[PDB]
Amino acid sequence: PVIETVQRAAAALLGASAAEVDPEAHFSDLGGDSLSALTYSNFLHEIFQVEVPVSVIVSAANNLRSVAAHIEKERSSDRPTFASVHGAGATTIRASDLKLEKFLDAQTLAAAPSLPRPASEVRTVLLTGSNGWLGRFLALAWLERLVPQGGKVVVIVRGKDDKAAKARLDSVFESGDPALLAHYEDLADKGLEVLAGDFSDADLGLRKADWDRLADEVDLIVHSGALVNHVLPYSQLFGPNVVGTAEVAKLALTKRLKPVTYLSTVAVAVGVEPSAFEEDGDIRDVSAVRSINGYGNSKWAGEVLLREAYEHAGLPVRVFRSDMILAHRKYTGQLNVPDQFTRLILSLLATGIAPKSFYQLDATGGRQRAHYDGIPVDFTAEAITTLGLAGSDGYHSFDVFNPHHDGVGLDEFVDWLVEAGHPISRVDDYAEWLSRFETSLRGLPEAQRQHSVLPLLHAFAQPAPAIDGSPFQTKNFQSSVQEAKVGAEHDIPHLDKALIVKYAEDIKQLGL
Repeated sequence: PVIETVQRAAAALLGASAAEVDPEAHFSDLGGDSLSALTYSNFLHEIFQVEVPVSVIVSAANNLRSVAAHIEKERSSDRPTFASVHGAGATTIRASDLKLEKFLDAQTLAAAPSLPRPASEVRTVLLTGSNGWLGRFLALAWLERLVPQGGKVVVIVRGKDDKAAKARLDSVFESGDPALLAHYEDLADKGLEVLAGDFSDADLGLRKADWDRLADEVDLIVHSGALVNHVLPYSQLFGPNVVGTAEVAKLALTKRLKPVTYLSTVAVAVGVEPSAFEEDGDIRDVSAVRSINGYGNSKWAGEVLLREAYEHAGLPVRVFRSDMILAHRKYTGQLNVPDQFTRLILSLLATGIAPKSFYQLDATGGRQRAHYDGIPVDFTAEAITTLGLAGSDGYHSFDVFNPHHDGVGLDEFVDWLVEAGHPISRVDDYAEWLSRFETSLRGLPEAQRQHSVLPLLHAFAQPAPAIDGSPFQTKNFQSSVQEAKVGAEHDIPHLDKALIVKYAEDIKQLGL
């Protein structure tokens, strides 16, 4: 009796009794997370002989009863799947597999070439991933533009129902900053529609009525959503990142053509040297066979399908590859809490110790010039929204990285926290710092320790190479930002002291 096993497995896994784990509970509410969710997925897989993807277990849409329902269904009973596309238990994937024939119904494909062209005036945007870190500012940038022209922004969010989904959205904007909140509520009242859904599912997990309406009403689609996780295998990422990208394309190839903005990552550059990676090349020509880093490959496969859709039907695409997306420069408490950078700043303040340098020292033991490659999200959202609006034709890809040869890297960040009075001690020798720093992290209260850089300490094993600028190419993005005159900078910004200082305050204020 499936539900009873689901429960008992959960109890075992999470250190509860079976009485504490009622069917209406969510895996997350018992202390579940991505790590334990993987363990759970394999355990249930082995017992029932069916796929139980991590994404089923962690959706805010799914209690344990839903996970059990899924097992039942799959046990008896149809969408694209890793085996239907790549071959069952394959160990390589290849670009020649990722063909639209295998993701979409033939009828949709037959009609797409002769579909009406994109609307010349964008009045209603559909956005995925709006409760995500980047997505929330993409939503807010579209709202600031469209609401004053009486336009609309429709958003898809995971949740049990529309009101639940709306509530998940609302609370990402409650971050200790009243100004942000007033701003969001005001714009949201006027121009936001929130629908519960799931892009890994049929018709994006919506009611047929709303899918048929969006297919008619929507002028432009921004696909910011994905399962963003650097440990899961490709096969757990396939559903969200690949089939997800394809269900979005289905909407974009129905009733009339709809430009897609697609968020991606530098991780797609698997076994190619930075210097050899074309920012605006054909992505299918870049390691066209790959072994099974599943994040990178899942995002790549997404790109490839969109490329196939442009080749088939002339769907306008813009791809934006973006990795270290730092804190908002204006709204307080707004920062991506789980990201490596946040964790690091958190960790330096908690321990109060930093190395002379995070980077290779020189010949004589001295600090060298280095650069940290990230962009604040306020600019990133503005840039993406602006260049995405303008992409009504063709296919173009953009590396949203910070390319400046400015000498602004982690050592300047530490100097700046010190200049602003935070008590951080500088330790001359790196390997000493490293073992002291691990000691000091282990001594931390459990709440802090989990937020800190302690899980990812492998990545501070060595001092980083002392490198200015970025080795990947960024001229398409840099030159477009320049031409479009985005921001006060009319260029990619430089990371400044005001921002680093803001991170320490945002961290105090969120109570880490």
